Amino acid sequence: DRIDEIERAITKSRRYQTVAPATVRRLARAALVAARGDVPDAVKRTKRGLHEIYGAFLPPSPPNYAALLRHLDSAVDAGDDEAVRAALLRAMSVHISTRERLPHLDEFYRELFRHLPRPNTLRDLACGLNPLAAPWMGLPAETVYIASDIDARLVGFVDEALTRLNVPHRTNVADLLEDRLDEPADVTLLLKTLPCLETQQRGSGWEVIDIVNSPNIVVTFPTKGMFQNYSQSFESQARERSCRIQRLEIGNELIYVIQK
Ligand SMILES: Nc1ncnc2c1ncn2[C@@H]1O[C@H](CSCC[C@H](N)C(=O)O)[C@@H](O)[C@H]1O
Repeated sequence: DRIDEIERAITKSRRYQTVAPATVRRLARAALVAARGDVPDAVKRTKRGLHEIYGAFLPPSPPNYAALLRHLDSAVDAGDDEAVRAALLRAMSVHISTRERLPHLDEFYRELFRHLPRPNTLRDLACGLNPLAAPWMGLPAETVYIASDIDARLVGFVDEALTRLNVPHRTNVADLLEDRLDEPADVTLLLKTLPCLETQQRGSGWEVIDIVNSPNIVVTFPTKGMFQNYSQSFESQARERSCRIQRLEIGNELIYVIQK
C-alpha cells in the first residue's frame, strides 16, 4: 500500500503526473527502503530522483505542446518546409538536453549516417524531443521510426509530430531499466542517456548496449573534464569487450558508433 501511496503523491500535479507508472514504482520501491519506511521521506526521495533523471530536462509544469503542435500544423498546412523546420527547432528546444544539439543538427546527422547503413527501422531510446529532428536525418522514405521515453505526454507529443511529418513510426513509454529491448531494429540511438542510467543503476549502461537487439548502436555523451571522464570510462569498457567503435565529436557531444 505504501508504494501506491507514494505513487498517488507522485501523480505530482505539474512535473510528474504522466511519468511512466513503471518508473514511478521502481523509484518509489528504492526510496521506501532507503527512507526506512517513511512515506513522506520516500516521496521526497522519489521526487528528487525523478528530477535527476527527468524533471531537470523539462519545465516546472508540462510544456505547452498544444501551441507547439499548432505551429507545426500551420507550417505543414502552408506547405512551407522552412516554417516546418523552424517549428520543429522551437519545439525541440523545450527539452533542455535536446536543445543542446540544435546548433549542430545538420552536421550531427549528416556525419552520423555516413557511418551507418541505410536503416529499415530506427529506434530512439530515452528519445527526449530528438525524433522531431529527422527531416535532418535523410532517412529512407520507408524507414520506421521507433521512439520511446519515460513520459507519456512527451512521447504522445513525439507521436503527433511524427504523424504531421508523415514519418512511419511507433511510439511507447518504456523504462530502459525494465522494458524489453528484443524487438529488431537496424539502428538504435542512445543519445546522452548512459550517464543518467548509470546514476539510476550502476552498470545498466553497458547492460543495455549488450541486450539491445540492434547491430548498430549510437551512444553519445554530453561534453558541456567531462569529455575526459566519459571517453576514458566508455573506451576502457569497450576495449574490455573488444567492441568495434568509431569515435566522433560534434558540437558539445562525444559520439560512439558501435557495430555488432
Ligand atoms: N530509465 C529510463 N528509461 C528511458 N528513458 C529515460 C530513463 N531515465 C531517464 N530517461 C530519459 O533520458 C533522457 C535524457 S536527456 C537526452 C534526451 C535525448 N536522448 C537527446 O539526445 O536529446 C530524458 O528524456 C529522460 O526522460
